[PDB]
Amino acid sequence: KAQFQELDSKKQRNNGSKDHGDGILLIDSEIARTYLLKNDLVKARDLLDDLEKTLDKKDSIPLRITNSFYSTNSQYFKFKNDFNSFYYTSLLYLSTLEPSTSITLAERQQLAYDLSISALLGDKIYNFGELLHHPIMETIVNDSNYDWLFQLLNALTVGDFDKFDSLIKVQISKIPILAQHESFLRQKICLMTL
Amino acid sequence: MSLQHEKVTIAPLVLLSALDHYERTQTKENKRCVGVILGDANSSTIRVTNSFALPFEEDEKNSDVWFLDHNYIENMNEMCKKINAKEKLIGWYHSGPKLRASDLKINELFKKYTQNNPLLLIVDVKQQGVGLPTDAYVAIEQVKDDGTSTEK
Amino acid sequence: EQEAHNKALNQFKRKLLEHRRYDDQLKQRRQNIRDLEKLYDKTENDIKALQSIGQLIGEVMKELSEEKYIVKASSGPRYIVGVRNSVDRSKLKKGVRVTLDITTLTIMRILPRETDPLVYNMTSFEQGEITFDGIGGLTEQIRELR
Amino acid sequence: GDDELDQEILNLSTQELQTRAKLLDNEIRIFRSELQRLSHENNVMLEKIKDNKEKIKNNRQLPYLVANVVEVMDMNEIEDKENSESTTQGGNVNLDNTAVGKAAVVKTSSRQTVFLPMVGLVDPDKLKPNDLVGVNKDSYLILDTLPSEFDSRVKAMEVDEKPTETYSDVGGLDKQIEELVEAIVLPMKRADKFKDMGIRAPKGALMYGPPGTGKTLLARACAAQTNATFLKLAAPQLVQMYIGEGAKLVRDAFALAKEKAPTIIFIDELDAIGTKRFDSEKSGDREVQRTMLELLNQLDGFSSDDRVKVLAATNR
Amino acid sequence: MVLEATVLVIDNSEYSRNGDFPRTRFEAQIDSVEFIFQAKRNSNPENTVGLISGAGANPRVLSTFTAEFGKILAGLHDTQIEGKLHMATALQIAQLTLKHRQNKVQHQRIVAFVCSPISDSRDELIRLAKTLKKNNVAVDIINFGEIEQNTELLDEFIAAVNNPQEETSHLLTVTPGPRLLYENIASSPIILEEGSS
Amino acid sequence: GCWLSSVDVNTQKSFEQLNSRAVAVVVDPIQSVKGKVVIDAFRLIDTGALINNLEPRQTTSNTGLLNKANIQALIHGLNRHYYSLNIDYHKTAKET
Ligand SMILES: Nc1ncnc2c1ncn2[C@@H]1O[C@H](COP(=O)(O)OP(=O)(O)OP(=O)(O)O)[C@@H](O)[C@H]1O
Ligand SMILES: [Mg+2]
Repeated sequence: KAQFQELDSKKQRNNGSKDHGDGILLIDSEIARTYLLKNDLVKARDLLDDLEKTLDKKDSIPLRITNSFYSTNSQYFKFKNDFNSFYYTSLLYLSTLEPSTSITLAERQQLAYDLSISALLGDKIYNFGELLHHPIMETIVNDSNYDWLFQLLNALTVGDFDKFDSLIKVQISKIPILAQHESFLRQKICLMTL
Repeated sequence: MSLQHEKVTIAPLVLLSALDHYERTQTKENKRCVGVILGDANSSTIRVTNSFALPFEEDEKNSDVWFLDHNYIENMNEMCKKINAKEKLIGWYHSGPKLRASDLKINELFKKYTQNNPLLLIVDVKQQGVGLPTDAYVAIEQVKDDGTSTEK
Repeated sequence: EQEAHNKALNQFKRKLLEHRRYDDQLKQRRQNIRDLEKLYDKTENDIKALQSIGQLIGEVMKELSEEKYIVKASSGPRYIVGVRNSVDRSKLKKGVRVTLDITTLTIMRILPRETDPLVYNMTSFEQGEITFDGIGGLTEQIRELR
Repeated sequence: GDDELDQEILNLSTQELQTRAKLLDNEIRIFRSELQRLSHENNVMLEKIKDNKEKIKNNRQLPYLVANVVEVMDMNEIEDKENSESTTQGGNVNLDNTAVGKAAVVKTSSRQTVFLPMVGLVDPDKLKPNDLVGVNKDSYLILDTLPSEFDSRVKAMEVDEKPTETYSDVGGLDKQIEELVEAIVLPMKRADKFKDMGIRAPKGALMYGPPGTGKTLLARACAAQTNATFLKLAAPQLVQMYIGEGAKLVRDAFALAKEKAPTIIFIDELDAIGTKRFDSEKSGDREVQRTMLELLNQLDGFSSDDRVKVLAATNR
Repeated sequence: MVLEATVLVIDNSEYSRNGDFPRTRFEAQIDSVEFIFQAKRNSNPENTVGLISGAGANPRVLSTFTAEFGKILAGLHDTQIEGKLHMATALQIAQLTLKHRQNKVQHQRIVAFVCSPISDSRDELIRLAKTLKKNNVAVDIINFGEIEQNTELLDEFIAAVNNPQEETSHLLTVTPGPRLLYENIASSPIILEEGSS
Repeated sequence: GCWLSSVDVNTQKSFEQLNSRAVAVVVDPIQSVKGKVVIDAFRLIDTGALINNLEPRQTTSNTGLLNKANIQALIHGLNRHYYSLNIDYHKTAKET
């Protein structure tokens, strides 16, 4: 960051075709991610809020800038376990995806897992059909982890109880996350169907 | 730029001027007179006070080809600041008859001269709708409904 | 002195002095634009101000409707004026200073009331303290006021 | 400044400094193009300034209206995200566009009080209360500045100490000649002491009694001693023409006086711009009393008012 | 030489942030404009040089015809850089730019700087050739970025255009590595070539 | 109201020279309330026209009617320094 701040002052007029202020924003985003992993969630969030301000006042910023900022904001809600907040901000990452290398093969499969889990446990989501139709969750349904995970997501979309309740038994034993939300998930299917 | 824009009122001087310009450049058969729209903006009510023709070409074979004069805009803006104090470039008009997707590309370049978001103000020169011919638009950016591709 | 290594050196002096000079000259060319730039704004704003046109001050004699007011102007005459949707009608109340066009006789905008200097000076600053035992022989009369 | 130091010669030999010379040229050509970039942006801008100044010229030249500034209002600039005025209008943030920043209240000579959007070339900085200003005749905007009003009678009033009556040609008159020195002459000359001590200076004086006691005499003389700028005013002289022009004259007089101090401002026979009754009709001669009052106030405004002494006389 | 209008197609790309000409190519292409613009004036002072960009998402007009070198550079400072050449598209806008002029006596020529290979097609470029020689526009390709690591099939279009014209069409090779881009186009024929009937 | 002052006759005179026939349309927009009233066209009368009675050749080969918006104001300059003839409005159907 200190090298990019020196560089930029001469080079904006020197090249006379290029910009170099773009780069500073992205470094703040990476700095915010490192703090989240480290588990200093508050340090990142107040860095992220100041960064937010700057971005809204610009309209000429690259499609790369928005992609780093939303990814970082999603990881914050996943540490906190705000299911609703995660769902919507991960949808915003998907939109801002670039054909350019700024993703891996790992990251697709792992966003797909975390999305599905958040969705089930949201308090206001009904974007189950919106997920189904989306590429991300479409491609991986043939692996053991994402097999049930698809069929749970599918049984909610369609209001169907015969497939839904049969799945819920398995996941109490299998996954302890979903062994204390058992009560929640049964109220949720009924709520949508109504 | 601008985040205050709800409605655009149009005086009938502007609607007639655009109409005249189409027929005094000899541009017809779904070719385009494009001009700048002048008047106050950066308000919820945008009011367009005046308009004048800009030199403009289009080739419908490839719409990634068009001619817009860079000299002409500057010179007209200088003159127009004298007559009324209302007048400044707040967009560009299109002569219709429809909203082509070719209209994004023009709007992209047009942002540089403007002190706001430019407006894309369609004025139809042949009359349409039980409602008005005149329909106004602003360039904004948003996420689609497939949850993929942020398109302006 | 007399060698050709000195003749080579002097030429390199020109090459480095011009390098640096051309830099001191970039900084100068920039200042010439900024100097003109201010001067430009003042002459320009002048022309736009003429086109805006003066106004005449008055005050509400009597609120008659919620978009229409009756006024008395400081030119002498009483008018019945309309009110523009720019300006607030809450900030319009009976007796408040207003300023209204000489083109359409319409109250354009609020004119906050002109403070009267004398009473205003004393509102603004605190006139205090004086001590109770700093006053002698009127000491009873301070207490009686309390 | 100093090129090819001792240090560069040891470091790099002459042959190397040839390769150095070539690299420098290439970068000097880059910078050289920017000068053509910058020259141009400057050239177009000059043309713009002169194109404006030509439009101004016609409005700006004489003839135009004369007015007075009552007060500079100093209305708000910016509290909204659009315009510069409190009310929300179509325009955008500028000194003038549809936006109005500062404004000032003037009292025209066309008998109107105008609150006007302020111009680009006249600022509130360039004003003060009670300044005479050119206002364009056809639309009322402050157009250009003017110095403060000066009048032929006002100019005359300052200096008239000669004829001098002294106290060697005024037979007796004591206690009163001594009393006059104590009030006036003695603090005027030892003025530095009076600041240091912290006592007040007498806040003028009133000399009164039946006529022919020789008041006029003693005030003229008082001024000779102290060698001071003597202004004489008399209550029918002070009022001239329209009675709303009577108020400018008092102010004008006192503007002169306080400058070039010491001074004595002596106002004779006050019996019609200092009446006790408010029944006898006056509307313009009332403003004359009020602008008399400012002067006394600024004596009280110095604490020690050694510099500016005032005397007053009346028959009853 | 005399009475000539020339639409400069200057590309700004991801091959031009390379520094084979000092201090990148953007900086050397600024210096190319100055020499070109002066030279034209030296032959005939009524010469105009225009400018468009094959760069970005949409090729666009950067500057119009003008008798000032200042205005042309003023427009070039803010260019895209993320794009690549689009060669077919460049030619159709440049043809349009050469229509709008003070006088029409001026020669029609296009000179295009290549820093990047075509993003278009051979199918398109075949068509462009038949189109151009009807209107006597020359194609004159300064290549220096489609020979660095590439090959060009643009030789074919030069010859297909060249006939007796207002300005003849010829190919101007400039090494891709250091040779100082600005002096090589200035030294090579750009007014030393002229037309015939 | 619509009338002409001396200063505007001097301005008028040079448009007359530039283009043989030319008009002056004078808009007083604060005695206008129908968008059409207190708007008249005017045109110079020559000094030859008054003395040799070649002034009213404009009352012939036209409607020969003059419609006043200001009776007092037009009549004053009608002999002095102008002849007024009435104004008409037009549009094509696209415009309407
Ligand atoms: N005490 C005096 N000693 C010398 N001469 C005197 C004296 N009193 C009056 N006089 C003479 O009488 C003349 C007229 O009196 P003077 O004009 O001074 O009256 P005043 O008291 O100042 O008047 P007003 O009340 O009208 O202002 C003086 O010019 C002087 O010649
Ligand atoms: Mg006396």
